Amino acid sequence: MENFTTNLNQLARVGGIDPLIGREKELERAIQVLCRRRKNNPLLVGESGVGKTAIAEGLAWRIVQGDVPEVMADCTIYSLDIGSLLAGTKYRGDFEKRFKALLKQLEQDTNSILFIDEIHTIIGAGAASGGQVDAANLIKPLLSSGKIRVIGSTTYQEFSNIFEKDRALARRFQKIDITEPSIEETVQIINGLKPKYEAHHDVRYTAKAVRAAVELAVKYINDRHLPDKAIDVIDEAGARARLMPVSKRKKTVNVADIESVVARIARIPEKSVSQSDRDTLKNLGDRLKMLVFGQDKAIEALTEAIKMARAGLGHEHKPVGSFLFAGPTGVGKTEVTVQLSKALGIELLRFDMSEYMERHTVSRLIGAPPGYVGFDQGGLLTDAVIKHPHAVLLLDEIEKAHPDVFNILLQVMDNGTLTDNNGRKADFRNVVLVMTTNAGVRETERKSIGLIHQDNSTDAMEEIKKIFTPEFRNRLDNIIWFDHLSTDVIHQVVDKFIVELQVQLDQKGVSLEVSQEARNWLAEKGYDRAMGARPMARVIQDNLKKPLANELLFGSLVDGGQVTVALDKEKNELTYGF
Amino acid sequence: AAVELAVKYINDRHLPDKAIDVIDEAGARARLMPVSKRKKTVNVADIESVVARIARIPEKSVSQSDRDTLKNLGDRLKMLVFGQDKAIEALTEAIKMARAGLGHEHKPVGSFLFAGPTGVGKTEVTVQLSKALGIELLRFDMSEYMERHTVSRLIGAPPGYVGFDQGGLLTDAVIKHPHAVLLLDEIEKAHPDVFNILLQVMDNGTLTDNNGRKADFRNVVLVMTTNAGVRETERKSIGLIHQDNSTDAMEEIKKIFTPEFRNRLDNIIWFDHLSTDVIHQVVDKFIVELQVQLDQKGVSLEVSQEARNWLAEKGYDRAMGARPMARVIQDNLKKPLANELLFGSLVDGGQVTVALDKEKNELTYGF
Amino acid sequence: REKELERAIQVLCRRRKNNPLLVGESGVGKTAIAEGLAWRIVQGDVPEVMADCTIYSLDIGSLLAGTKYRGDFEKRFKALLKQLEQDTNSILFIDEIHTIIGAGAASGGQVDAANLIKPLLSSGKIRVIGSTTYQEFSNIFEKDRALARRFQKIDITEPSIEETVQIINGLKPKYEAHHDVRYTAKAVRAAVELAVKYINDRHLPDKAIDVIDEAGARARLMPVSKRKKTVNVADIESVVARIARIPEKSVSQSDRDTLKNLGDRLKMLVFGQDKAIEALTEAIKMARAGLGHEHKPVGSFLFAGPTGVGKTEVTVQLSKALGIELLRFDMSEYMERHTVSRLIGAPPGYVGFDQGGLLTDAVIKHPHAVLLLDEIEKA
Ligand SMILES: Nc1ncnc2c1ncn2[C@@H]1O[C@H](COP(=O)(O)OP(=O)(O)OP(=O)(O)O)[C@@H](O)[C@H]1O
Ligand SMILES: Nc1ncnc2c1ncn2[C@@H]1O[C@H](COP(=O)(O)OP(=O)(O)OP(=O)(O)O)[C@@H](O)[C@H]1O
Ligand SMILES: Nc1ncnc2c1ncn2[C@@H]1O[C@H](COP(=O)(O)OP(=O)(O)OP(=O)(O)O)[C@@H](O)[C@H]1O
Ligand SMILES: Nc1ncnc2c1ncn2[C@@H]1O[C@H](COP(=O)(O)OP(=O)(O)OP(=O)(O)O)[C@@H](O)[C@H]1O
Ligand SMILES: Nc1ncnc2c1ncn2[C@@H]1O[C@H](COP(=O)(O)OP(=O)(O)O)[C@@H](O)[C@H]1O
Repeated sequence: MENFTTNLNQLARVGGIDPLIGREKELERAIQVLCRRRKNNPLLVGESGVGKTAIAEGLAWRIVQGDVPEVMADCTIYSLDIGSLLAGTKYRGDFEKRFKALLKQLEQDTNSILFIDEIHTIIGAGAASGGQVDAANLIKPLLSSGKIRVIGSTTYQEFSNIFEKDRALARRFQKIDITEPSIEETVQIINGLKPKYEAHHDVRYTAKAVRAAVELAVKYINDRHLPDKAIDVIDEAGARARLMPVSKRKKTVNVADIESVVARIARIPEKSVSQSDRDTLKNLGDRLKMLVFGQDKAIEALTEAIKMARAGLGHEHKPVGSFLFAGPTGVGKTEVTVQLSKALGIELLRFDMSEYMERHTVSRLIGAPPGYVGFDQGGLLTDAVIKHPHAVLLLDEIEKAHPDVFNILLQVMDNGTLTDNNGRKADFRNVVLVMTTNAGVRETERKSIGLIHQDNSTDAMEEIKKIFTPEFRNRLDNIIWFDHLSTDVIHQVVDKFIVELQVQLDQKGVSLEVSQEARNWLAEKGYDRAMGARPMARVIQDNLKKPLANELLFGSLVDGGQVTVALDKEKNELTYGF
Repeated sequence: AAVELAVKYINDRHLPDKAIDVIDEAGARARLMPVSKRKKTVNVADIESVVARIARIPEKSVSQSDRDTLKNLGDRLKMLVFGQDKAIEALTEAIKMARAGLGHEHKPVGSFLFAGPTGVGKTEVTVQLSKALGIELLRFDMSEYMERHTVSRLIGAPPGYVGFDQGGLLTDAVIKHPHAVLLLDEIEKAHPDVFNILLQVMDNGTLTDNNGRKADFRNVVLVMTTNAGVRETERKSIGLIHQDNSTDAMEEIKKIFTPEFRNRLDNIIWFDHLSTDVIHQVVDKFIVELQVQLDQKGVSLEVSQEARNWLAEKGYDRAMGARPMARVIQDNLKKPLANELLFGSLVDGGQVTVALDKEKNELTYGF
Repeated sequence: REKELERAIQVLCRRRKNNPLLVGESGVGKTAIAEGLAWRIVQGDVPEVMADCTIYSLDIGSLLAGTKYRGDFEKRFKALLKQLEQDTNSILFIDEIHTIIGAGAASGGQVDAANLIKPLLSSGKIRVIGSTTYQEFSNIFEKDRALARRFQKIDITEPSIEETVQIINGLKPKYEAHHDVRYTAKAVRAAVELAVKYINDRHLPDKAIDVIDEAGARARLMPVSKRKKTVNVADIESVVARIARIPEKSVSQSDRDTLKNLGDRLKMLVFGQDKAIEALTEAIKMARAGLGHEHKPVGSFLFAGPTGVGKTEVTVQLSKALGIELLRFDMSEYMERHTVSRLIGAPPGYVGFDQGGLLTDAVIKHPHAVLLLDEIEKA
C-alpha cells in the first residue's frame, strides 16, 4: 500500500481526478454491490472509453466531496499498480510475499477499497517455471469470504475472452454494464468538464461549440464512443486554438473551429466551402466539359451531387453520389469519371467488375469469413474505402460481374456503410459511387422489321431493368444514358488527341502542326458512329505516329524540330518534313 | 420468487450461488434504502427489480414513464411511417405483450418477416422503432452473407482456427445488448443455409457461439426485411383481367423459406404500395427534413401547398414506393438551393420562397 | 509535411491522450517524419511549445534483452517510464507501435508493454509518438480497442510530384557526399517522373529516392576506368529501365538497327503475310519511340485466318528476334467460364487462394514480354 497503489482520495483532495458527472444508476448499483455481505465486488464492464475508469475514480472523488450515502463515507479507494507490483519478483515467493502483505493490510483497514483497472490482466501474474500460483488464485479466497472489496473494469471483448475463462474468479464479481450515454448526457458531461480544459488550454468554449462537437462527433466519427470522442474533439480544439496565439489569437473557440477539428480528424471536406473551394466547385463543369466533349448532362449530374454534398444538402447517410453510366463503347463513360477524380484532386478507386464473374468472388471484395485461409487479408473494397474515405469509387462494367454481387452495392448505396469480415465498417458517405456499363447498347442497336420503324429509345431502359433488380435501381441517384458521339464531337476528340500527341512530341523536343483540312480529313476518315471515339485514336495513331515514329527513329527527326503535316486534294495525302 | 427468477433469467452462474446473490443484493438494496429510515422487509417486487437489474431485462413498469411511452408508441411511429399501419400495430402489440409479462416462454420479443415492394418503410419503421424505444439497433445486411460458409462470420470460427479469438458478430452484439431490436436486411439474399441459425434462435431464443457461450435473445425483437415475391405481385398477367398475385408472393416466400422457418415466425407482414395521399405525406416529411438541413445552415424555407402537390404528381411512382420522391425533391429544390448557398443569394441568409405557376409549372426562388 | 507536422504538434500539446499515431503506407516517410520533427526541434524550426523537447526512439529488442526472471522486464519498463515521467519534457517515439502489444510471459500472457502503458496514456501523463503501416494498424493495433483509443490517428499520405522533387533536392547533398557524384536538376525531375510512370510496387518518396541512390551508386561504379561524371538524365533512365526492362534513351545504340531490320529478320522466317509483320513492327516502333499509349499494352492484335499460315509461328519468331520471353497461353484449356480463376486466382477463403493467378504472376515476373493467346475462340 505504501508505493504499489495510489490513494484516489488523495487525488480528489488535490484535484487529480476529473469530476464524475451523472452516472446515477450505475454508481448507485456499484454502491449496492459494495454493500453485499459476500462477493461485494463490482465489475465495471462496458465499451472502451465510456467512463468505466471515470466512474471508478469519480466514486472516490465523490467520497472526498462527501456526496455519497452514509455507508461508503471515510472509505478510501486505491488503484492497484500491477506494473510496480511485479517489478522485483525475481526470486521465488517475492511476488506472493508482497501481494499477501498488501492483502492483509487491506484486510486490517476494513475501510479501503482496491480498484484494479483492467482487472482482466489478473489471470496471470507469474507462473515462471511454475503452475497457477499467481494473483489469479491468491485473490480468490478473500473475495468469497467478504473481507475485502475490489472494483474491476474491463471492456466487453477483454472480459469475454480472458476473464470469463476462469469461472471461479468470474462468479466472485458483480458484472455492471456501463452503457454509452445519449446526447444530452454527453453535452452535460462536457459542460461539467470543460472548465479544466479551458484552464489547461487558456481558451473559452461557447455552448453552441459544445453542442456542435457532440452532434458532429456522433454523425461523423464511427471509430470511438461518445463520452471520449466528444472530449477528444474538445481537447484537440483547445490545443489548436491554444497554438494560434503565436499570432495572439486569444479568443473563444467557436463552432467553426470545432468543425475544423472534426473535419481534420474524420478527413472530410467540411469547414464550409469558402476561399477557392468555391471557385473550384463553380467551374468544375467547365473543367470537365473542356476534357469530355458531349455527354454534358452526366457532368451536370456529377457536379450537382458534389455541390449538394459540399453545400450541406447531401443525404443523411449515403454516398455522395450513386450513378449508373450506361451507353455505347468509347463515349467517355470511364473518362469523365477519371477526369472528375483528377479535377477534384482526390483518390480514384477503380474496380474492374469483370474480375467478379463468379458469385463466390464477393469474399474478394469483403474478405473471407473467420477461420479460413484468406482471413488475414480483409476485403479489397472496404480496405480501400477505409484508407481513402474521401474518394471516387469507379466500378467498371458492372454488368460483367455475377448478378448476385450487386447486393453488396445494394447496402452500400442505401446506408453508405459496408462491413468487412472483421466487423469493421467502411464509410461511404464521402465517396461518389459511379458505375459504368454497356447494358442497353445491343438492344438499342437493333433493326426493326416491318414497314414502320418503331421508337427503340425505351429499350435501353428495358434492358437495364431486366439486368438490375428493382431495389438496386431504386437506390441509384440517376441513370445517365450516354449517347453516341456526333461529328463535331469527333472533331473535338481529334483535336484532343492531337494535343496529346503534341505533348508526347514535346517530351521528345519536336513540334507538330496539322493543317485544319488535315484534321477534317482525319475526322471524316476515322468516324464510326457505332464505335464512338476509339477509332479516332486508332486512325490518328496509324496516320501520324507511324510516319512520325519512322521519321524520328531513323534520323530525319532525331532531336528534330517542326513536323510539317498538311493535306493535298488529289490523293488526300499528308505532308511531312523537318 | 428469487429462486424461480434466478433460474429463469440468470444463466451465467449456478443455482446455489445465483439465489444467494439475488438475496444478498436485495438485502444490500433494502439496507441502502433507509437513508430516509425505510428499513423494510423484502417484498416480491424488490426481488423482481433486483433480478431484472441483474439479468439486464425490463421489469414490471405499468406505472412509470415507459408505460406512457408504450401507450403512445403506435402514434409516435405512425407520424413517421405513413400507411402500413398493421406492421406498426403488430410490433407495438408484441412489445406490449413482452413488457406486460404476458410474453413468450423463452422466445424473442417478436420474430417478424417484413415483405413487400421496395422503397416502402420496411427498414425505416424498424429504425424508427429502435429510436422510439431508445434501445440499441443491431443492423445486419444479409447480402454480406451470400456464401454458406459465412455462418462462421455470424457465430465465430470453431476452436483451433485462425478466426477463433474474434468470436461471432451476431452473438457478440446480442451479448452486448440483450434488450435491442435486431434488423436482418434482405435475408433472402443470404445463403439459404444461414436460415437454420435463425431457426434455432426463433424457436429457443438462445444461440451458442464458438466459445460455447450462449446468447440470450428473449429480450431482442427480431425483424427481417425482404423483397421476395415482389416480382410476381407486380408482374402483369396476360389477358383482359389481371389476377391478385399475392398467392404467388406466398408461393415464392414458401419456396425460399422452409416450412418450419415459416412456422417459427410471429407473423409475415405484407407491406403494400404507397397511395397518392401517402405520397403527399412523404413529400411533407422530406420537405421538413430538408428544412432542418437548411436551418443547420441558417436558411429558412417556405414551400407552397400547390408546389407540394406538383412535386407529388411529378414524383409519384407506384413501382418504386417513396424513394423517387427523394430524387424529385433533390433535383427540384436542392439544385437551385445548392447554387444559391454556394455562389448565390442564400449565403448566410434565407427567406427562400418556392411557388408554382400554372403556365409553366415552374418554381419561384430568391430572398 | 508542414500540415502533417502541425497536426502532430497540435496532438502532442493536448491534455488527454496526446499521443499522435503516424499511419501511412510503407516508404511514405513516417519514421522520417518523426525523426525530422526531432531534427527541426534541434534546429529550432518548431513552435515554442515543442522547443527544448527531446524525442527518444524506443528500442524493443534491448528492452526485452535478457528479461528472464519474471519482473526484470517489468522493473526495467517501469524504470524507463519513471525516468520519462520525471523528465516531463520528453516524447517517446515508438517506430513500430504494433509490436508493443506483446511482452512475453505467455503464461497468462496479459501483463505486456501495452497494458503497462495504458494508465500513463489515458491520464495525459506522458507524450508518445507512434508509427505503423495501414495493414499492421488495422490487423494488430486497432484490435486492442483500449490501446487504439489512447492514440490520435494521423494519416501520412503519399506526397505529390513536386513535393517529391523538393524532398530529393533537400536530400541530395548527403547522397552526393556518399557517392562523390552530383545530380542535375533535370536528372532529378526525370527520376521522379520515370519512377511514377514505370515503378509500380513502392510509393513516391521511397522509390524516386531509390532511383537517385541507385544511380549514384552505379555512377560510383563507373570510375573503374575513372569515368568521373555527374548523374545526367541518361543514367537515371538506365536505372529506371533496369526495373522497367525497356530503356527509352538507349535506342541511340544498335537497338535502332534491331528495330530497322526487324521486319526483314521476320520476313526471312515468315513468308507472305507481310501485313502482320508490318503491323507488329509499327506498333513496337511507336512504343519504343515514345509515341505509344501511356496506359495500354504495346499492342493488342487479333490474328485470324486459315490454319498453318504462320499465326503462331510469327509470334514465336518475334519473341526470338526481340530477345523477350513468350508468355504463351492456350485458350483451349480455358474453355469453361470458371477457369478464369486459373488466370487471376481464387477468392480468399478458397482452396487455391495462396497460389495466385497464372497470368498475372507470369506478367509480374516478366514485365517485358509478348503475350500469346493461342486459339482464343476456344476460351
Ligand atoms: N463520467 C465521466 N465524466 C467525465 N469524463 C468521462 C466520464 N466517463 C468517461 N469519461 C472520459 O473518458 C476517459 C476515461 O475513460 P474510461 O476510464 O471511462 O475508459 P477506459 O477505462 O479507458 O476503458 P479501456 O480500459 O477499455 O480503455 C476520460 O478521459 C474522460 O474524459
Ligand atoms: N466525350 C469524350 N471526349 C473525349 N474523349 C472521349 C470521349 N468519349 C470517349 N473518349 C475516348 O475514349 C477513351 C475512354 O473511353 P471510355 O472509357 O469513356 O469508354 P466507355 O464508355 O467506358 O466504353 P466501354 O465501357 O465499352 O469501354 C478516352 O481515351 C477518350 O480519348
Ligand atoms: N412508409 C414510408 N414513409 C416514409 N418514407 C419511406 C416509407 N417507406 C420508404 N420510405 C423511404 O425509403 C427509405 C428507406 O428505404 P428502405 O430501406 O425501407 O427500402 P427497402 O424496403 O429495403 O427496399 P429494398 O429492400 O427493395 O431496397 C427512407 O429514406 C424513406 O425516405
Ligand atoms: N520528410 C522527408 N524528407 C526527406 N526524406 C524522407 C522524408 N520522409 C522519408 N524520407 C525518406 O525515407 C527514408 C526513411 O524512411 P521513413 O522513416 O520515412 O519510413 P520508414 O521508417 O521506412 O517506415 P517503417 O518504419 O514503417 O518502415 C529516408 O531514407 C528518407 O530518404
Ligand atoms: N507464313 C508462314 N511462313 C513460314 N512458316 C509457316 C507459315 N505459316 C505456318 N508456318 C509453319 O507451320 C507451323 C504452324 O504455324 P502456326 O502459325 O503455329 O499455325 P496456326 O496458325 O494454326 O497456329 C509453324 O511451325 C510454322 O513453321
